[PDB]
Amino acid sequence: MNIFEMLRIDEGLRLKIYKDTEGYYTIGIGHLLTKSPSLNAAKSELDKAIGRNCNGVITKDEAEKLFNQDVDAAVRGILRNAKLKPVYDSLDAVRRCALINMVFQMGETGVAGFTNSLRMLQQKRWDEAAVNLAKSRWYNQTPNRAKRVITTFRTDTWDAYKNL
Repeated sequence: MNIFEMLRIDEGLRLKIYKDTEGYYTIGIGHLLTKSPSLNAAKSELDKAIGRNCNGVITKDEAEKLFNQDVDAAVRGILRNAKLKPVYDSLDAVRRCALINMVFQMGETGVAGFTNSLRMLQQKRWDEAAVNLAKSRWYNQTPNRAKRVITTFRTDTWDAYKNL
């Protein structure tokens, strides 16, 4: 399994504008369009993003294009972030995927706020970090996904996605 397969299990694929678990306007593979309540503002962002008049609908192709860009941006942002970089560098491949997954869902900023857990991942205290990560809004709001990610950090294997 790789980062793209992992995220695609967690995010799913929708070719029509839809609402986040959060109520936000999204499309494709977890590509957030706007936090604004107007379907019109979301439509506008979409067309801006794709470079065409979409009318709220995209092709598989366009979805995957946005996905490649979003993954690329997540990694780069990790790399540019003074708090994320050292953690990422300290981790092995599988675990790096788990961090990337968090960044994709919650943004650089969001994850950089998990100070204590980051410290614990850096120290390679897997069990301790899994307990701390669970004490969050994140886990309470999207428990099945948080659990898969947390398992990955804990175990260093892809078994949580084995099932899925």
